[PDB]
Amino acid sequence: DTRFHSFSFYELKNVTNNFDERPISVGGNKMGEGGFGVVYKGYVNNTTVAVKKLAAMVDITTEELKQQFDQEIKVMAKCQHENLVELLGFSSDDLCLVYVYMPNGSLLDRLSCLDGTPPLSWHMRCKIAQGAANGINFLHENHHIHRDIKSANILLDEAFTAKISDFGLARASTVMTSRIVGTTAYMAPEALRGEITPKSDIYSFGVVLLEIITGLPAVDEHREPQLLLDIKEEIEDEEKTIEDYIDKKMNDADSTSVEAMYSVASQCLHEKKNKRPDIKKVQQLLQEMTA
Ligand SMILES: C[C@]1(CO)Cc2cc(NC(=O)c3cnn4cccnc34)c(N3CCOCC3)cc2O1
Repeated sequence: DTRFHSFSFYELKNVTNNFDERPISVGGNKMGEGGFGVVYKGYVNNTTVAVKKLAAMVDITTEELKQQFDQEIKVMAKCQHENLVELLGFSSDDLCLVYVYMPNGSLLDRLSCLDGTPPLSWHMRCKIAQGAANGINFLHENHHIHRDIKSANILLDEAFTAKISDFGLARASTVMTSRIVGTTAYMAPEALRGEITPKSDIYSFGVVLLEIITGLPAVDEHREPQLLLDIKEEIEDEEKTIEDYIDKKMNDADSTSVEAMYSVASQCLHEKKNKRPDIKKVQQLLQEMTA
Protein backbone atom coordinates (compact mmCIF):
# COMPACT_ATOMS: atom_id res chain seq x y z
CA ASP A 1 0.00 0.00 0.00
CA THR A 2 1.14 3.50 -0.96
CA ARG A 3 -0.57 5.77 1.56
CA PHE A 4 -0.96 6.45 5.29
CA HIS A 5 -4.38 5.67 6.76
CA SER A 6 -6.37 7.68 9.26
CA PHE A 7 -8.28 5.22 11.45
CA SER A 8 -11.12 6.04 13.80
CA PHE A 9 -10.47 5.10 17.45
CA TYR A 10 -13.56 2.79 17.23
CA GLU A 11 -12.05 0.77 14.34
CA LEU A 12 -8.77 0.26 16.29
CA LYS A 13 -10.74 -0.56 19.45
CA ASN A 14 -12.70 -3.12 17.39
CA VAL A 15 -9.83 -4.85 15.55
CA THR A 16 -7.79 -5.29 18.84
CA ASN A 17 -10.85 -7.01 20.54
CA ASN A 18 -11.34 -3.79 22.64
CA PHE A 19 -7.54 -3.49 23.34
CA ASP A 20 -7.64 -6.95 25.02
CA GLU A 21 -4.69 -6.81 27.49
CA ARG A 22 -4.47 -10.66 27.83
CA PRO A 23 -1.47 -12.38 26.06
CA ILE A 24 -1.79 -13.85 22.50
CA SER A 25 -1.73 -17.55 23.64
CA VAL A 26 -4.81 -17.24 25.94
CA GLY A 27 -6.83 -15.49 23.16
CA GLY A 28 -5.85 -11.89 23.94
CA ASN A 29 -4.19 -9.14 21.81
CA LYS A 30 -1.31 -7.84 23.96
CA MET A 31 2.02 -8.34 22.12
CA GLY A 32 4.21 -6.30 24.40
CA GLU A 33 4.84 -2.92 25.95
CA GLY A 34 7.34 -0.11 26.06
CA GLY A 35 7.82 3.08 28.02
CA PHE A 36 5.35 4.95 25.76
CA GLY A 37 2.49 2.44 25.27
CA VAL A 38 1.04 -1.05 24.92
CA VAL A 39 1.35 -2.73 21.51
CA TYR A 40 -1.64 -4.83 20.37
CA LYS A 41 -2.26 -7.23 17.53
CA GLY A 42 -4.91 -5.98 15.07
CA TYR A 43 -6.60 -7.38 11.93
CA VAL A 44 -7.77 -4.77 9.34
CA ASN A 45 -7.78 -5.44 5.51
CA ASN A 46 -7.48 -9.27 6.02
CA THR A 47 -4.08 -7.89 7.20
CA THR A 48 -2.48 -8.25 10.61
CA VAL A 49 -1.17 -4.95 11.98
CA ALA A 50 0.46 -3.72 15.22
CA VAL A 51 -1.42 -1.00 17.14
CA LYS A 52 0.42 1.07 19.71
CA LYS A 53 -2.02 2.69 22.20
CA LEU A 54 0.07 5.57 23.60
CA ALA A 55 0.34 6.01 27.40
CA ALA A 56 3.01 7.68 29.61
CA MET A 57 4.09 4.37 31.27
CA VAL A 58 7.46 5.93 32.28
CA ASP A 59 8.09 9.44 33.77
CA ILE A 60 6.68 11.87 31.07
CA THR A 61 3.60 14.22 30.80
CA THR A 62 0.51 14.19 28.48
CA GLU A 63 2.00 17.06 26.36
CA GLU A 64 5.40 15.23 26.09
CA LEU A 65 3.51 12.06 24.96
CA LYS A 66 1.45 14.01 22.32
CA GLN A 67 4.75 15.64 21.13
CA GLN A 68 6.32 12.12 20.75
CA PHE A 69 3.20 10.99 18.77
CA ASP A 70 3.71 13.98 16.39
CA GLN A 71 7.50 13.42 16.22
CA GLU A 72 7.05 9.69 15.48
CA ILE A 73 4.57 10.38 12.58
CA LYS A 74 6.91 13.10 11.19
CA VAL A 75 10.11 10.99 11.48
CA MET A 76 8.41 7.83 10.14
CA ALA A 77 6.97 9.70 7.09
CA LYS A 78 10.47 11.08 6.35
CA CYS A 79 12.47 7.90 7.12
CA GLN A 80 11.33 4.92 5.05
CA HIS A 81 14.01 2.21 4.76
CA GLU A 82 14.31 -1.63 4.66
CA ASN A 83 15.82 -1.69 8.24
CA LEU A 84 13.25 0.66 9.82
CA VAL A 85 9.71 -0.23 10.98
CA GLU A 86 6.93 0.89 8.65
CA LEU A 87 4.16 3.24 9.84
CA LEU A 88 0.80 2.39 8.21
CA GLY A 89 -1.47 4.93 9.88
CA PHE A 90 -2.72 6.59 13.02
CA SER A 91 -5.69 7.63 15.18
CA SER A 92 -6.08 10.83 17.24
CA ASP A 93 -9.89 11.38 17.51
CA ASP A 94 -6.76 8.33 22.77
CA LEU A 95 -3.61 8.38 20.57
CA CYS A 96 -2.75 5.30 18.41
CA LEU A 97 -0.02 4.50 15.89
CA VAL A 98 -0.57 1.61 13.42
CA TYR A 99 2.41 -0.29 11.98
CA VAL A 100 3.17 -3.12 9.59
CA TYR A 101 3.09 -6.29 11.73
CA MET A 102 6.57 -7.76 12.69
CA PRO A 103 5.73 -11.49 13.19
CA ASN A 104 8.94 -12.33 15.01
CA GLY A 105 8.61 -9.56 17.61
CA SER A 106 11.68 -7.86 19.11
CA LEU A 107 15.34 -8.93 19.28
CA LEU A 108 14.96 -8.73 23.11
CA ASP A 109 12.05 -11.26 23.01
CA ARG A 110 13.95 -13.62 20.67
CA LEU A 111 17.14 -13.49 22.74
CA SER A 112 15.08 -14.40 25.83
CA CYS A 113 13.25 -17.22 23.83
CA LEU A 114 9.99 -15.67 25.04
CA ASP A 115 6.90 -17.93 24.68
CA GLY A 116 9.04 -20.99 23.75
CA THR A 117 10.67 -19.77 20.53
CA PRO A 118 13.96 -21.52 19.67
CA PRO A 119 17.22 -19.67 20.38
CA LEU A 120 18.56 -17.56 17.52
CA SER A 121 21.61 -19.11 15.79
CA TRP A 122 24.93 -17.24 15.66
CA HIS A 123 24.35 -16.97 11.85
CA MET A 124 20.92 -15.30 12.46
CA ARG A 125 22.46 -13.00 15.15
CA CYS A 126 25.18 -11.80 12.70
CA LYS A 127 22.55 -10.97 10.02
CA ILE A 128 20.44 -9.08 12.63
CA ALA A 129 23.48 -7.12 13.92
CA GLN A 130 24.25 -6.09 10.24
CA GLY A 131 20.64 -5.15 9.49
CA ALA A 132 20.36 -3.05 12.70
CA ALA A 133 23.62 -1.16 11.81
CA ASN A 134 22.21 -0.51 8.27
CA GLY A 135 19.05 1.02 9.83
CA ILE A 136 21.16 3.26 12.17
CA ASN A 137 23.29 4.24 9.15
CA PHE A 138 20.18 5.43 7.23
CA LEU A 139 19.04 7.52 10.25
CA HIS A 140 22.56 9.09 10.74
CA GLU A 141 22.95 9.71 6.93
CA ASN A 142 19.54 11.49 7.11
CA HIS A 143 20.70 13.61 10.15
CA HIS A 144 18.49 11.87 12.75
CA ILE A 145 19.64 10.78 16.23
CA HIS A 146 17.56 7.81 17.44
CA ARG A 147 18.19 8.35 21.25
CA ASP A 148 16.55 5.04 22.31
CA ILE A 149 18.58 2.21 20.68
CA LYS A 150 18.01 -1.07 22.59
CA SER A 151 17.09 -4.71 21.82
CA ALA A 152 13.36 -4.07 22.60
CA ASN A 153 13.45 -1.46 19.76
CA ILE A 154 14.94 -3.83 17.14
CA LEU A 155 11.98 -5.68 15.53
CA LEU A 156 12.10 -8.82 13.33
CA ASP A 157 9.96 -9.36 10.23
CA GLU A 158 8.85 -12.61 8.39
CA ALA A 159 12.51 -13.14 7.25
CA PHE A 160 14.09 -12.09 10.60
CA THR A 161 15.24 -8.79 8.96
CA ALA A 162 16.10 -6.20 11.67
CA LYS A 163 13.73 -3.20 11.71
CA ILE A 164 14.59 -0.29 14.07
CA SER A 165 11.49 1.05 15.92
CA ASP A 166 10.38 3.84 18.39
CA PHE A 167 11.09 7.27 16.87
CA GLY A 168 9.16 9.37 19.46
CA LEU A 169 12.41 10.61 21.09
CA ALA A 170 14.32 10.92 17.74
CA ARG A 171 16.03 14.30 16.97
CA ALA A 172 16.95 16.10 13.70
CA SER A 173 20.61 17.29 13.74
CA THR A 174 26.43 18.53 19.94
CA VAL A 175 23.33 20.05 21.62
CA MET A 176 22.50 19.73 25.35
CA THR A 177 19.07 19.02 26.90
CA SER A 178 17.53 19.66 30.35
CA ARG A 179 15.28 16.62 29.68
CA ILE A 180 17.31 13.38 30.14
CA VAL A 181 15.34 10.50 28.57
CA GLY A 182 16.21 6.93 27.46
CA THR A 183 16.97 3.53 29.05
CA THR A 184 19.72 3.81 31.70
CA ALA A 185 21.35 0.39 31.04
CA TYR A 186 22.03 1.34 27.35
CA MET A 187 22.88 5.05 27.65
CA ALA A 188 26.31 6.55 26.86
CA PRO A 189 27.94 8.57 29.77
CA GLU A 190 27.46 11.87 27.84
CA ALA A 191 23.70 11.07 27.17
CA LEU A 192 23.14 10.49 30.92
CA ARG A 193 24.67 14.00 31.31
CA GLY A 194 22.19 15.57 28.84
CA GLU A 195 24.26 15.60 25.60
CA ILE A 196 22.37 14.85 22.32
CA THR A 197 24.75 13.26 19.78
CA PRO A 198 24.72 10.37 17.18
CA LYS A 199 27.85 9.14 19.05
CA SER A 200 25.49 8.06 21.89
CA ASP A 201 23.49 5.85 19.44
CA ILE A 202 26.83 4.04 18.71
CA TYR A 203 27.41 3.38 22.42
CA SER A 204 23.85 2.02 22.89
CA PHE A 205 24.40 -0.22 19.80
CA GLY A 206 27.53 -1.58 21.58
CA VAL A 207 25.33 -2.75 24.49
CA VAL A 208 22.97 -4.43 21.94
CA LEU A 209 25.97 -6.30 20.44
CA LEU A 210 26.85 -7.58 23.95
CA GLU A 211 23.23 -8.80 24.36
CA ILE A 212 23.52 -10.62 20.98
CA ILE A 213 26.80 -12.29 22.02
CA THR A 214 25.77 -13.30 25.55
CA GLY A 215 21.96 -13.65 25.40
CA LEU A 216 21.97 -11.62 28.65
CA PRO A 217 19.67 -8.59 29.24
CA ALA A 218 21.45 -5.16 29.53
CA VAL A 219 20.18 -5.07 33.15
CA ASP A 220 19.08 -7.80 35.64
CA GLU A 221 18.35 -6.70 39.26
CA HIS A 222 18.85 -10.32 40.52
CA ARG A 223 22.21 -10.83 38.61
CA GLU A 224 25.86 -10.03 39.47
CA PRO A 225 26.98 -7.76 37.64
CA GLN A 226 23.56 -6.07 37.37
CA LEU A 227 24.70 -4.17 34.21
CA LEU A 228 25.95 -5.99 31.11
CA LEU A 229 28.26 -3.15 29.95
CA ASP A 230 30.40 -3.96 33.09
CA ILE A 231 31.54 -7.27 31.39
CA LYS A 232 33.78 -5.14 29.05
CA GLU A 233 35.83 -4.19 32.17
CA GLU A 234 35.73 -7.77 33.57
CA ILE A 235 37.20 -8.93 30.22
CA GLU A 236 39.71 -5.97 30.02
CA ASP A 237 40.91 -6.68 33.64
CA GLU A 238 41.34 -10.38 32.51
CA GLU A 239 39.12 -11.73 35.37
CA LYS A 240 36.79 -13.18 32.62
CA THR A 241 36.97 -14.08 28.90
CA ILE A 242 34.27 -13.61 26.19
CA GLU A 243 33.97 -17.53 26.19
CA ASP A 244 32.76 -17.28 29.86
CA TYR A 245 29.86 -15.04 28.66
CA ILE A 246 29.07 -16.41 25.05
CA ASP A 247 25.39 -17.52 24.95
CA LYS A 248 25.38 -21.27 25.64
CA LYS A 249 22.03 -21.50 23.77
CA MET A 250 23.80 -21.44 20.36
CA ASN A 251 25.66 -24.36 18.72
CA ASP A 252 27.22 -22.50 15.70
CA ALA A 253 29.32 -19.73 17.25
CA ASP A 254 33.01 -19.71 16.30
CA SER A 255 35.75 -17.79 18.24
CA THR A 256 36.89 -15.79 15.15
CA SER A 257 33.57 -14.06 14.34
CA VAL A 258 32.53 -13.80 18.07
CA GLU A 259 35.88 -12.03 18.83
CA ALA A 260 35.27 -9.82 15.74
CA MET A 261 31.75 -8.83 17.05
CA TYR A 262 33.08 -8.30 20.60
CA SER A 263 35.84 -6.04 19.17
CA VAL A 264 33.11 -3.93 17.43
CA ALA A 265 31.09 -3.77 20.73
CA SER A 266 34.24 -2.75 22.70
CA GLN A 267 35.02 0.14 20.23
CA CYS A 268 31.34 1.28 20.37
CA LEU A 269 31.58 1.30 24.19
CA HIS A 270 34.63 3.65 24.40
CA GLU A 271 33.97 5.96 27.38
CA LYS A 272 35.22 8.88 25.18
CA LYS A 273 32.61 9.66 22.45
CA ASN A 274 35.22 11.00 19.92
CA LYS A 275 37.19 7.68 20.05
CA ARG A 276 34.06 5.66 19.04
CA PRO A 277 33.71 4.48 15.40
CA ASP A 278 30.99 6.25 13.42
CA ILE A 279 28.11 4.07 12.02
CA LYS A 280 29.80 3.70 8.56
CA LYS A 281 32.87 2.14 10.29
CA VAL A 282 30.58 -0.14 12.45
CA GLN A 283 28.90 -1.37 9.19
CA GLN A 284 32.35 -2.02 7.57
CA LEU A 285 33.57 -3.95 10.65
CA LEU A 286 30.34 -6.03 10.85
CA GLN A 287 30.59 -6.79 7.08
CA GLU A 288 34.27 -7.88 7.49
CA MET A 289 33.21 -10.17 10.42
CA THR A 290 31.27 -12.50 8.01
CA ALA A 291 33.41 -11.91 4.83
C1 LIG B 1 5.56 -12.79 18.34
C2 LIG B 1 4.71 -11.57 18.66
C3 LIG B 1 3.33 -12.00 19.16
O1 LIG B 1 3.36 -12.61 20.41
C4 LIG B 1 4.63 -10.71 17.39
C5 LIG B 1 5.05 -9.36 17.85
C6 LIG B 1 5.06 -8.14 17.24
C7 LIG B 1 5.49 -7.01 17.91
N1 LIG B 1 5.57 -5.73 17.36
C8 LIG B 1 5.13 -5.30 16.17
O2 LIG B 1 4.61 -5.99 15.41
C9 LIG B 1 5.43 -3.92 15.80
C10 LIG B 1 5.43 -3.39 14.51
N2 LIG B 1 5.79 -2.18 14.56
N3 LIG B 1 6.07 -1.82 15.82
C11 LIG B 1 6.47 -0.65 16.37
C12 LIG B 1 6.67 -0.57 17.69
C13 LIG B 1 6.46 -1.71 18.47
N4 LIG B 1 6.06 -2.80 17.92
C14 LIG B 1 5.86 -2.89 16.62
C15 LIG B 1 5.94 -7.17 19.23
N5 LIG B 1 6.40 -6.06 19.92
C16 LIG B 1 5.55 -5.55 20.96
C17 LIG B 1 6.12 -4.26 21.52
O3 LIG B 1 7.47 -4.34 21.89
C18 LIG B 1 8.27 -4.79 20.86
C19 LIG B 1 7.76 -6.12 20.34
C20 LIG B 1 5.92 -8.40 19.82
C21 LIG B 1 5.48 -9.51 19.15
O4 LIG B 1 5.37 -10.75 19.58
